[PDB]
Amino acid sequence: ITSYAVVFDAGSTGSRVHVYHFDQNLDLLHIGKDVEFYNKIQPGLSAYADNPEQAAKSLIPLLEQAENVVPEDFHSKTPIRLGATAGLRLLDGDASERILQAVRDMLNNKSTFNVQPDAVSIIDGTQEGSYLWVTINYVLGNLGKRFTNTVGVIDLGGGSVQMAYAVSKKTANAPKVEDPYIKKIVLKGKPYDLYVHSYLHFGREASRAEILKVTHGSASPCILAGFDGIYTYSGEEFKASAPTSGANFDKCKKIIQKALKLDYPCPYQNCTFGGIWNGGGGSGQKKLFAASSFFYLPQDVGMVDPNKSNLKLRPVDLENKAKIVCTLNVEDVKSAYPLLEKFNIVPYACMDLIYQYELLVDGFGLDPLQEITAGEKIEYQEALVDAAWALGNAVEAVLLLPKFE
Repeated sequence: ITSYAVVFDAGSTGSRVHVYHFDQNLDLLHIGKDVEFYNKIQPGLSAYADNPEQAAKSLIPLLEQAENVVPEDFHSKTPIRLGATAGLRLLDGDASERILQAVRDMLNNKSTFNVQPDAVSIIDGTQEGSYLWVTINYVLGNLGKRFTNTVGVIDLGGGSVQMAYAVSKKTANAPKVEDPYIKKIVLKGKPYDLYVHSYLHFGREASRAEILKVTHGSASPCILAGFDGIYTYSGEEFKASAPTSGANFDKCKKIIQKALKLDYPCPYQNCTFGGIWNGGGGSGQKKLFAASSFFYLPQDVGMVDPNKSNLKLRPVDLENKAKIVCTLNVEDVKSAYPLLEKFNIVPYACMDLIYQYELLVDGFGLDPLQEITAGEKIEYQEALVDAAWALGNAVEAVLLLPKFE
């Protein structure tokens, strides 16, 4: 009548386990007082790059907990899965493939759960965006509805940004091309054609390096007064110093437009930036959930009500915020916004706000008055679910079971 599913998320600093229990209608059942069992260990698999067998061993305590959570009669038919992050790739040689294989071996040797051939993998950009689309539209109860009533998702990660939303069977006329542009997925028996794209270099951290490259060795009006230093990304140094008059919303906005490559010639019917096909827009993209750094930034500059994990905002709200912050210096911003000081990113306050505004409006063609939801978590019943890939991955796994088909 019910099913469990176990999903590990192996991140750069830690590993996490998620256990879910789905009832016969594919609604989550509570486990204790939450809608999942969740626990984390540290460090991550990459701390063990030189010793694959130990990277797998790191996970065993999490595994044993998930084995205790799932009642023994359900173990054989419970799918277990691990998805590793961005950075694991950033390991030397085939350190990363050796780690993934040591994990498969450990799961097959030490777990009683159902290990499928595709159980352990790296979740690339478009896969992540597709899974988040499932996480979010599962939570909101949209799976099985016509694409036009689903919610598109945008995820501003560290290195990349993803956009994913559902389109018509016609639109899916999609150019040939690199990550393909359409991901076909059936959920609750309904086929969706999902437009998906991941933009390398345009995540929150990576974007600062694109921006500071435009001004090469010179001062940048995207940097606040009172900072005169260096930004390092992927081992490259980028001079980050304010001009003598400090940050300037206007000039920084122009630099950002340049950095986005808004003027890159469009080989398709329409484009966002960098020559990327926009997927055609339409109903599937009319309501939106923006995750990760689209929430962290508002959170850090006092836009989110205390102890909330999402908010409603219009892109103009980011622009209005930058208009003020871009007149402030580092001491002002540090004192106003301690979270930015925690994350060592005070100097970039003005840049990060213009970037998000420009990315949403000039880049993705959102109306600057259209409300969207930004969040790190989404409401499900009384609880909060991570606005990330794990749940959507579990949902997909379970929908493959002959019981739930």
